Amino acid sequence: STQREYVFIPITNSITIDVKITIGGSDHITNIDERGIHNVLVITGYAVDEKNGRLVPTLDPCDYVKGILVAGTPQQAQSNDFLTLKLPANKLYLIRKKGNISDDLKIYIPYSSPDARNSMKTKPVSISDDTIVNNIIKEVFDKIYNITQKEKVKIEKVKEDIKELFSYYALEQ
Amino acid sequence: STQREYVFIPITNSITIDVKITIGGSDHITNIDERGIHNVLVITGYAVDEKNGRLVPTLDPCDYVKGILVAGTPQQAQSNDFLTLKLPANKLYLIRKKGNISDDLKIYIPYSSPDARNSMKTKPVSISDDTIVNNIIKEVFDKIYNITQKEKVKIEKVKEDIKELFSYYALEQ
Amino acid sequence: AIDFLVNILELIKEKQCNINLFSAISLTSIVYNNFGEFLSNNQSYSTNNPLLKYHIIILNDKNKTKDVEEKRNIFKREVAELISRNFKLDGEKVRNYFDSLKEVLKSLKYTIVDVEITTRTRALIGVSTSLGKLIFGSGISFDPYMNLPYIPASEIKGIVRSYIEGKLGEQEAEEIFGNEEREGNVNFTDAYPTRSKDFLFVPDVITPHYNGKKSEADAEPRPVIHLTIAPKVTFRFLIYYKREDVGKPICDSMPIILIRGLGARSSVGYSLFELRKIEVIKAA
Amino acid sequence: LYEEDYKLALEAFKKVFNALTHYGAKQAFRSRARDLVEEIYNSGFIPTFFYIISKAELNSDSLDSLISLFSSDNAILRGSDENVSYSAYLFIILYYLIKRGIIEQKFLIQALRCEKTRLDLIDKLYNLAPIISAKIRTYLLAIKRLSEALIEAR
Amino acid sequence: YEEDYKLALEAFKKVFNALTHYGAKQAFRSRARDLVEEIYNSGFIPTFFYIISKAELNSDSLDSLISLFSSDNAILRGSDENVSYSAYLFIILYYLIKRGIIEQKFLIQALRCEKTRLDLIDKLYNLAPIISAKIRTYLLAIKRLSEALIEAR
Amino acid sequence: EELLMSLKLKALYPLTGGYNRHSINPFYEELVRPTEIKGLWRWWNRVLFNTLAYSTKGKLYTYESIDRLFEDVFGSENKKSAVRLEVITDEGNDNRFELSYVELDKVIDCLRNYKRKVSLDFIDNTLIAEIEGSTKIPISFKSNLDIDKIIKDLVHNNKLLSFELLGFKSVEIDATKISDKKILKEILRDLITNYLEYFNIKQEVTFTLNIYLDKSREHKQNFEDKLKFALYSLLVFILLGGIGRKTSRGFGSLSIIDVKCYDNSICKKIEDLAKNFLKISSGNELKSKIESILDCIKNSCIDTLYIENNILSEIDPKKNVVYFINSDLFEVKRINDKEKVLANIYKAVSSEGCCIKSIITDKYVRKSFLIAFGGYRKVEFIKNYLCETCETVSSFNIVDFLLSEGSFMSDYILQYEHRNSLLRFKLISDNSNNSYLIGYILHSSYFKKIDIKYVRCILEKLTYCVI
Amino acid sequence: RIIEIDSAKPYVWVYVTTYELLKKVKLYLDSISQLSNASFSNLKNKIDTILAKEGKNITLDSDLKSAILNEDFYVELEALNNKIPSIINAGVPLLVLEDSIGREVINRSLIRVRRIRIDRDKKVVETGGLWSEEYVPMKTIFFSVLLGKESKESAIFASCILRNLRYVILGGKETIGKGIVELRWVKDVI
Amino acid sequence: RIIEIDSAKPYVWVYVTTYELLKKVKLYLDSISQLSNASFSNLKNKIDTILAKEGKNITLDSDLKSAILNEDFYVELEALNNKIPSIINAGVPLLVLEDSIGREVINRSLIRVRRIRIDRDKKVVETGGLWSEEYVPMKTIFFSVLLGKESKESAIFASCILRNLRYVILGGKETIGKGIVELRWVKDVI
RNA sequence: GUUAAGUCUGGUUUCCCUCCAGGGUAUCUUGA
Repeated sequence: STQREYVFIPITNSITIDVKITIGGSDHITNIDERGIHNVLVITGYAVDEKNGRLVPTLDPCDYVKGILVAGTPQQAQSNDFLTLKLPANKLYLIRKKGNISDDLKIYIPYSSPDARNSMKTKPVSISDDTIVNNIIKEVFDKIYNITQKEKVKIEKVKEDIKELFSYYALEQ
Repeated sequence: STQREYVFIPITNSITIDVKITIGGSDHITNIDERGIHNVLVITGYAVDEKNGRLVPTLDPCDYVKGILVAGTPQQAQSNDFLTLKLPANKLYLIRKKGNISDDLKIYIPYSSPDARNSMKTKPVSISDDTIVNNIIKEVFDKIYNITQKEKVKIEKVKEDIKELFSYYALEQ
Repeated sequence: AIDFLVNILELIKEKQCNINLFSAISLTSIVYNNFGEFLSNNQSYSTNNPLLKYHIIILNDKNKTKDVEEKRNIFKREVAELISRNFKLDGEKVRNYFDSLKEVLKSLKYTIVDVEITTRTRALIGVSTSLGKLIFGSGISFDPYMNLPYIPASEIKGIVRSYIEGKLGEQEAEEIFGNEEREGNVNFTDAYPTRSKDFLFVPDVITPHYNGKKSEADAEPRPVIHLTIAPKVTFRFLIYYKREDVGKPICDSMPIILIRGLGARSSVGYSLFELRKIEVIKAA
Repeated sequence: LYEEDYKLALEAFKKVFNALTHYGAKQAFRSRARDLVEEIYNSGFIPTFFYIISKAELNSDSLDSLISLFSSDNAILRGSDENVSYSAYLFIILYYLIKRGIIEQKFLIQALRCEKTRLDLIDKLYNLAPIISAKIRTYLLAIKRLSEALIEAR
Repeated sequence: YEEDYKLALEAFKKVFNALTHYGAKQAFRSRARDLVEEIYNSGFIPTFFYIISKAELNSDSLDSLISLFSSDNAILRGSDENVSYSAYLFIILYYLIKRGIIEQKFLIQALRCEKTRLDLIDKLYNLAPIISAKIRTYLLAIKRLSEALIEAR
Repeated sequence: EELLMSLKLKALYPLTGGYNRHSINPFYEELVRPTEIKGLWRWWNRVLFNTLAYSTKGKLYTYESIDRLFEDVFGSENKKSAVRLEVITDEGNDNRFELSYVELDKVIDCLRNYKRKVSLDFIDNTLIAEIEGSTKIPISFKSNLDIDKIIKDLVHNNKLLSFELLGFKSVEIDATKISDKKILKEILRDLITNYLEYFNIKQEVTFTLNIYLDKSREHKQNFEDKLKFALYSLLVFILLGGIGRKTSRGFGSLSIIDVKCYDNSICKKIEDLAKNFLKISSGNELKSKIESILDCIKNSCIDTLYIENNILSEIDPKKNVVYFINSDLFEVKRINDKEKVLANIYKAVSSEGCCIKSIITDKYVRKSFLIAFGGYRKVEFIKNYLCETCETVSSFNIVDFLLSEGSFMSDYILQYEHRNSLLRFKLISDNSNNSYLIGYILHSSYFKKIDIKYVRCILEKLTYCVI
Repeated sequence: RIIEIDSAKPYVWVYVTTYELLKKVKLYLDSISQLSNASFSNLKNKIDTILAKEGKNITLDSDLKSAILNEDFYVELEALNNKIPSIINAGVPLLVLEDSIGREVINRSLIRVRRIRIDRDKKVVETGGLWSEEYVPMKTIFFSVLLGKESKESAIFASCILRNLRYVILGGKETIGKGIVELRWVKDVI
Repeated sequence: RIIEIDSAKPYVWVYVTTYELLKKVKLYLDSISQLSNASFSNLKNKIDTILAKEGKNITLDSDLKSAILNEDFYVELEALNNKIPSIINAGVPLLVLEDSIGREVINRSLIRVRRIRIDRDKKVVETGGLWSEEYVPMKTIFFSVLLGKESKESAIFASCILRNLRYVILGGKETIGKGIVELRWVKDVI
């Protein structure tokens, strides 16, 4: 198996320096094949903190976060605040699976302590207002992938899919 | 609206000098979709002078000019006196339409004064002899374009479109 | 024959799960719509038929019409209560049907998701359906051969797909449930009631005063006695498919949509369910 | 002479359409045409027939008007905008039962206006259930097309 | 003679112009693709009722037809299917006029009355066996024309 | 979809009703119907809107036009409701009405061959089947319904509760012709069941209303302002009305216990205005608390930018009647004893009420005031006080009511059974036995012009006098 | 679906057939016993046992003297002697109506389910998004024949495939739980 | 299909023919009566008795006096001169209509059927695979003649082969069970 | 303070089909 890092994608951007391996190993499992994002992953029951992006366990089953499952290992200044799992690739909850998976993984989710000092009131946070999606490609796909503007002319496709595929629930607190 | 320098596709090697801005802005109109060259423009009633190709206008519907409508400026230097227009981008007869119509275009065209020296009789030029075709790819499709001969595992499959999509007319003087 | 007609209400209250409720109500409606006729001419009413009660009860002596028009509403409410208390649920045939069908589908190499759901609030399904429409004006989605109300498979699938496409995008939704140019990957069956607490059908009312009214000057209550489905009635239905992928979004969506509505009038909290149980039988 | 289902539908709908002076009555009649044809299948001709007779809320000036509509060319259905629509659909069905000769006219106008005959009318209907139910749904489909063509929505 | 294959071109040109929104074109294509078989199997009066029931005749959209008759810049107005059925109604009525089956004056003074419209329908009912045979090749021509000149939605 | 807010309310002697038009029936128990809550919310919204759009425009709109306006949040035949109600009651489980044994043979056996009226009457937790035929048999029943003596004498002392009890307590039986001991058992059982189920009057019913918002219509045209006005109206409904029947006579009066919310951007102001009513301590601060919201809705930070929308439609005062709040015909009081107050309001709303004979002190005038203020009133002169423009003594002139010439208000005011009362009472309390009565009068549109000072005098006199 | 008074066992629905349907079955069986070496002298016997009673509504597997089928048709039946073997091999009666009645009783015995199509943003019904569909009830029985011409693949088919075949999906609407069907061979379980 | 009116004898379908077909059969029977030593006086006399009544719709077997065929066409029959025996023998009435009406009645009797072709893997229609298709109903009767010239093999044919021909398969669509048909020789069936 | 009586209302309105497939492949002089 190989290590895998889960880059959450809310509207915020707190993902710059977190991983030891940015472009990954040979390839990520998430793809960009002119049909938008592929193999994007969903995580249910957790919410992300818009500041210090971290998946927090909030037992409500309506709460979900979609992100990118990349190749890498988080910078080794970490592993005290993350979750780490080996999953057989059938437990994954993917979206637009455009390939095959190693059938046993090593996933790295940015975890958080549930903050039992204030309650956890979540709120659905969609994605719109292009000025917020203009830089998603400039932050989490030109570093995560190299295909950005070497053969990509269909940027509008991944733009619209980011604008519609990725939604999530955030604690907003 | 936005600027458009329509190049002519000759058998000659002079098309490098019509513009220094060979890219334009953020978009190339005539695409490379692995199914061929899309968003191609052809205009009727015209021709191409064999010397320094410029569209000598005639009254012949059967005549046409098969070329590439590049998104952007004619470097503000060339086509400052030639046939230029602004169209609602629908009357722009695009063949093999595979994109968004920008809803308006300001197009620049290689135009030649009606060449009043002789009675201009047409001569059909049918591109073959792939040396011209192994030439045009390096002359522009890497200098004008930016998405070919870099990732292209298929170099000659996109090169063979020219065979059956651009067979213009000439006058051979 | 009219003999079958006059003797229908005792049939209702003395068969109670073995009379065809569809036909029973459809025939009761002929009595209901011809009340002042069945109440005349020294009818062949026995001393136990539920109709000679209105020969005794006198709601208005000044008018012969108003007496009948009041007895008719009394009788409508009485029929609602009759259906409600007599026609109860025997869910052995439904258990047999679902277990046999589950074996059938195991014999077809499907992955099955048996889903039991329980009614919390008085539910309505198929209000524009025809069962009591000739009496109450408001029906219930009924199956005249299983003789039980049900939740159409199309309705459950449509609700689930609306959710999935609300949260996963209308493109992953089409990948799961297909589009006009591809087939769906998930199949649903109707939900039949397997076990109730005490009742299956329960009466209710809806009295619009100011619906489509201009002013307080034409407001007037118009009560609508109809039939609903009792609370604590349990429905089960299967969800089968071949590629186990489509089993992931059916896992999570199902316990989330049932707590919202699943039938009609849910914006006033009526068709509310709860996932009593779920179970997958993988067959890859 | 024998007029087919569509000719009979034209001849009936012409009498009806010219008797509903109020336009709301027309649109309500249209909404009855569009759904009673399916209600009759789902429940039966006899239950739905008497349901129509009840929703018509007859036994008023709303009955001699109906019996004059059979030959007046001036008879005007009156009543609530929901009663006239059902009374018009009742005239539709009675027009069929009479023109097809399935049931006598005078017997129908007698079984409508008082009670002792309504029960033997129930019996008669149960006798002629296959004679009627065989072909009335095509006539009512014709009426549905005529209605949702010649009338605008509400 | 084959002048029906020419009357078909006239009426199809008029429609094709009047369906200013391409969805109406792509829909009228399917209407022409279906209703000819329907007239063959079920007959003319059933299919004519099924057409007038979905055309949604009204003084507004029926004027968009009486104008389309004589004028050349009319535009059929309504929903996509709502006008894909009125275009086909126009096809039919155009044939019935240019073949003198019914008089154009008797039709125009019936497409407006809101009263003699039923009388138009009855007059049509009297001629159903004749029309059912006369219009066959005309409608087959219209079907072919629509399949060719219009691309599938 | 998500929660918008979640209130925790409390009814008070509510008289809700199902198909049974009772709070309980053989099948279930329903103290609070969410459909009634939604309908009363819509009603109060259409009242608050004609209050606002009249104080700031002089204009009044038809109910259907206001509904076409708020269709974005309350739904219609063309759009699903954007808000989803959810009423949750503590102990909201199976509590059907089970009548076990009633033992009514004797009353049957000497009811035969005699068309005889039959009544019922609780006499000290024993009901007496008072035949009209000079016979009274004590019935010995037993049910799961435990009717406390307090509820019995509440129904008995209140002259309104004991009035609507006429429709349930009696049945006439024609046993002259042959009749059975089996059908009559059932007739009497039905009568007993009705009369019994009438007495399911729990005091202080406590539930928990929730609101859900779909998160699909957000800021389409004016959605947020519409939703905020709707929530304002919900608060106004909780503060000015109740649920159930006879709400214009105190019953069902709602009181706030705790208001929480989960989307501050839309609800913070409403939650604050509500929390204001978790601490009421004086009868003279409740008036100011009422007026704060009543006049802020019209003249606060965010009030209206959508009255200019062309969906609305003015009214036809000769054919349209529309209510709205006066915000000045209000008198709050203090009671500390709610049962006797509820029993008292009859004395202040009847034509022969001791509390009216001593405030209007005149026949032909009490009648007219109650007709105009007080809903429907049976009658078989007075119109000289309600005529539109006529010799004026007490200014109860009605916009169109002519002096004996055929019109619309010539009968709507006189012959129309379903007419709400403009004179509305309420018993609002705040979690400390604070227990303040509110009495107000909705301003209707069919009034020419009312002597607000004289009517206020009458109002406060009735409000002190009812206590 | 049936309503009757004066029947010991209560039935919510009854199997129904007519005489022309049995004549079609007899035609099929009589025609394939000539075009092949396979006669079915048992179905033919039962079906002619029935058909001898043509011209009168009868009953096979119970004792109903009258009923109301599909809440519109009052029929008066006559029982057939219990010497008749089991055809459906179930516990439900089987009425055989005269064809001019069974025609109506059957064509009004299918379920019509009115469906809709919901608008997304309004959450209300789309316009023109309403239609009906006829399904055929559960446990309906259709008779058919699977003929095969001489070959060796035909033998392997009729001995290997036609045996391990029992359940198929017919029709459309496969994704709303419709279309499941069991094939019972007369040769195997008559 | 028939919907009888003013006839107490309920039939659900009759046999319909026209005079323009009986006349062609009369042609076939006049000709080969001269080109052979085998005259067919019985059938010829039947057909002559029928064709004597041209210009009127007539019913041979039953007494209907009126009917409605294929749920569109109202015809007024007339019994045939005191019960002229039937040509075919099936107990179902046979109606001989005027030619104008029979044209469209017969057109209505034909069975038009849309079929589709479905992509194997995707369970969705193959673009291009939709077509209509027309059959002639079952229980239809055609008339033909098999003629032979003098030889020994002809005698062996007419005495050994034609006597064992009952069921053949005509036409196409043999996999949809279309085309199974039954030859019934006139010499012995009449 | 007492007597008696309840009365009125009892489902309406929209949507009734939309889109694709409309045939494909094979067979086409002999005597005078």
